[PDB]
Amino acid sequence: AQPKCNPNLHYWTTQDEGAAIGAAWIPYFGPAAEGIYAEGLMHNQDGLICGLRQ
Repeated sequence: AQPKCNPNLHYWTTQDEGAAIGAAWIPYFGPAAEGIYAEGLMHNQDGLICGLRQ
């Protein structure tokens, strides 16, 4: 399992939910603020994740 180094990713199952990609030059406010910002608490996270451990 992971080494417990993820940010939040509590709104998206787990997969990179805005973990720097945007999948449409939109990682800026794509799945990070495409209505997500409404979270106004933390759901607007990114999703760094070490990937395994580093």
